[PDB]
Amino acid sequence: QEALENAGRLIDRQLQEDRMYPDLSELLMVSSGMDMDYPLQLLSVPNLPEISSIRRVPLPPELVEQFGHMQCNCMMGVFPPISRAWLTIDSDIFMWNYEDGGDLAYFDGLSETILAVGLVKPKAGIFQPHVRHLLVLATPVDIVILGLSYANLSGGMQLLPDPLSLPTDNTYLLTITSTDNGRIFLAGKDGCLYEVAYQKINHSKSSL
Amino acid sequence: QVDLADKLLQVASPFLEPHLVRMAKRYMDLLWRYYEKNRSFSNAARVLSRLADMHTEISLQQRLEYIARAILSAEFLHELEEKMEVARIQLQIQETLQRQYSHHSSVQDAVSQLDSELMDITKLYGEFADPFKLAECKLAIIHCAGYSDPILVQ
Amino acid sequence: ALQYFYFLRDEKDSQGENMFLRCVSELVIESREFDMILGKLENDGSRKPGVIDKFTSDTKPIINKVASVAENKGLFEEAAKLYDLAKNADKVLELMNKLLSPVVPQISAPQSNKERLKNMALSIAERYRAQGISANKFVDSTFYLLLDLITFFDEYHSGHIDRAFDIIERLKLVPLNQESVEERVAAFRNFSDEIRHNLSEVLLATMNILFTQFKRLKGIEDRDSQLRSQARTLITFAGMIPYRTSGDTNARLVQME
Amino acid sequence: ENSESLDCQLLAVTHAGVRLYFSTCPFRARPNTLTLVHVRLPPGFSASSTVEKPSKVHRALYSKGILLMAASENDNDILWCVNHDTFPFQKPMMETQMTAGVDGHSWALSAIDTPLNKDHIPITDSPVVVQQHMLPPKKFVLLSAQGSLMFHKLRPVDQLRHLLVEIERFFKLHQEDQACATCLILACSTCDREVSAWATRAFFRYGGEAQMRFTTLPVYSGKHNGICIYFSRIMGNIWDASLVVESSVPCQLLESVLQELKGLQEFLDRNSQFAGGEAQLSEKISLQAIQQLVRKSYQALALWKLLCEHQFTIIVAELQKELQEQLKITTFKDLVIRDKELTGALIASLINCYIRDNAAVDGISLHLQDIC
Repeated sequence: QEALENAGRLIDRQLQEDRMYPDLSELLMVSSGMDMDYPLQLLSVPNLPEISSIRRVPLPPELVEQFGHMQCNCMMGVFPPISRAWLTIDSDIFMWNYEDGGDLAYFDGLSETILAVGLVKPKAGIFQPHVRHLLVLATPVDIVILGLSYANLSGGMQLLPDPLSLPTDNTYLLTITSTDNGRIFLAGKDGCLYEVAYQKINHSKSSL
Repeated sequence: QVDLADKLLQVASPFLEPHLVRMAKRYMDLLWRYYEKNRSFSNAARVLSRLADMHTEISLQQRLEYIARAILSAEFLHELEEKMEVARIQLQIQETLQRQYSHHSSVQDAVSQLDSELMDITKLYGEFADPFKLAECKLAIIHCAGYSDPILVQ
Repeated sequence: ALQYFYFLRDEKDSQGENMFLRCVSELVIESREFDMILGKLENDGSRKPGVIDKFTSDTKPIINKVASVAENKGLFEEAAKLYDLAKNADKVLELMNKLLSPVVPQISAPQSNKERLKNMALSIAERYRAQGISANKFVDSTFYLLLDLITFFDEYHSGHIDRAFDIIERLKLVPLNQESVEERVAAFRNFSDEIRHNLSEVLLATMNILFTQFKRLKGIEDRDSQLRSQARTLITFAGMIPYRTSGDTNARLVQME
Repeated sequence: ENSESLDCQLLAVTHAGVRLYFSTCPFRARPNTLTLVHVRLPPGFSASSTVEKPSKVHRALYSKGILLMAASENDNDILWCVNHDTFPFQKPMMETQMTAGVDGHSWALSAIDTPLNKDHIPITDSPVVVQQHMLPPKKFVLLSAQGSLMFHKLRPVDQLRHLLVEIERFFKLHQEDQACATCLILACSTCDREVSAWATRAFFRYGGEAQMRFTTLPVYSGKHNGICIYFSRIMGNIWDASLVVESSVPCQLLESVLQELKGLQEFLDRNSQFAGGEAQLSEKISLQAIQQLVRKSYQALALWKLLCEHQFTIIVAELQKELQEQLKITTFKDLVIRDKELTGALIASLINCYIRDNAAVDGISLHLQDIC
């Protein structure tokens, strides 16, 4: 009867309804055929278009310039948490601010070609558990682990070597991934699987 | 075209005055230009009055700002003041319309009508006050009209 | 004097009592020794009693009387002081906003960091606002704005060009963004009288820091474009309200070089 | 994620562009062989389609089934995106697929922002509608050799906006209630053109003339549900959570909520006459109740805005007694639908003690007088 209690009840009921909403995927939904609202044309779905392209940012020429000479190998990617993009040409690696572009960081640490890079979470309990993210970089010879963080003063990017080197000469580490246990699994061009533990040692999961 | 129009105020040329006058009826910019142009109070006021009275859509808030400006520059006065009074009434009626819950948003048309122009007193009275039972407004309106009849007033 | 006047009561009876009261009232007035006679500074903890208060009673009515008189004379400070004792918190801030508001608009070279109307401003805010604040929200809001503008002053000059822009933008008075300069027009007339007056310096402070900071640099990411667009929006703003301003669009002088 | 679907572990995308879904069952130490739950085909139009052919590895699926397809034709590179229409998805399933602007090679896709998914359970996981307010705007990254492209998801508000001139289409898919809710948001929404706000206000208030009517039928009108839905969604995060731990929510957040509710409060206060003043009466009562609720939340938030200013923590520690257990497990809704006596005592302490400064203090005394 009281309006206040009444209103609360209405919202709660509605909230419950919102939560109950059907599961996204069900086989029954498109068992016969998929309903599709599919236009080949951009903005063909006028009102409905799910996505729009807000902006395009070119790679800064300053960044590109230090990518000009690359005999052996190129690769690039985006780090999702960082909101930064990375470029690898041979031995060197660049990280550049998505929002800025002027702001770029460069790794001079690596001596050799960089096979792969990856962003991973730190382990539950190591000396660097605190850091938000870790940057794993694998070259032919070694795997290096560094820490990424944001300066609170400048708001710049801080990279510190967490001197941890893992010899992985034979591996030719193709891929790296992690479980948010903090465990890192990587594969070389040596079959299916291997796992690294920082606490350097490599241990093959799939048995040697 | 250049939107150099502000510069126009500056131009001294004797040709300019007739230019503004002829063009006077995005002419509104010309007129915003014109009343501003007239250093003289009388001439300026006459224009803003016409500005308010004008048939192009201009919000009442502006219509009133014109009057507020025109009045400040104070038979022309006679027309201006009556105008201010009637305009004010519409503002009141307009305000009440928002509060009133008898109204439908889609019948926005009424507001458009209200902001759009000054209206006949009878029109305001018969059309708005009675149907929307705004007794207060009706009373105020009859004040301006100066309708004496005690029975009707009572 | 108070000690002697107090003896008057020694003759117990009305008449004499009023004579005593009148005498004290007369003493407060024209001696104008308010702090000594009436009291002083809250730091919460109500009044610190004046000599008369130690004797006590009719003290509130005398204060109103004195304070109103202060208003006639225009002895601001005394009025503020008196109203504090009166405990008319809202009144205090309002008088206060006026005092700080003017003295803000003017010409520069002032404001040591230690004593005056600004300092007075700081005292009251810290003082009242935390504690069960009886003042109107509106009144307090203008108060904070005036303080923010003042801190902007402290840092304006004494270097710290970059910091000044940041704070001015925070004020949310002046269009930093796009051509939203006009919205700044719409919200301008609305502005309270105290602020409406202050804007002149807000502009030109902006075009200054904006100028000096954007001194064309020597010999890389240099986004000169911003802190440039800001001047532009500001000028459109200034262009729109010059009539409703003192009459110094000599922003232009600083604007160019 | 199991959160999204308990059963479905993995989705495989073929070169053809076909999407395969597999279910599984884990145990503490043993996996189960995956089974093929379902398959989806590319829209050439329909099934035999070679539109997606060929599809590159670049292609990825965004949490809550949003598909970004990179296709390299044998003539050029094309990008497509499929987003399920969550709204009609409040039972049937439909996917909106459209071509995208990018024409260059697409190196890699990523989600700049957390996913919009509302719940951490398969139930209401996908309701975008519920977390449209709270969830940050979704932004997507497309990396090409030449540059980075940013794509933005379109919220239902935007959809309504496009529809502002015809909103039946929104009505049809989404439903009347949701249309009303979005209409309310657009009306209130700030930086909007007057035309948009007025039109949305008109729709909210009058619906479509001689078309869709806005009404209680011997249930409550869409208006009520729309307003309530709006209110519920904004508050949803905080509503159940405990108010005090220091305050559970940060000051910035408090200000945000206060500001938002303030806008709503003013809106309803202004157009209260229309809503208030038997199905009709029931509508009147319900709306009256909601409006009172919005104001009440405004008041609670206002007090908190006050508390944030200073020295709240010290008093709290000293003050709390036997009653304390009750206090600590007080939710925001508890304040929304108030527990008056404790707050009164606390507020009195705020004023009695020095903590409140100046104008604030005056305000509480006003508050105690008004509603205490």
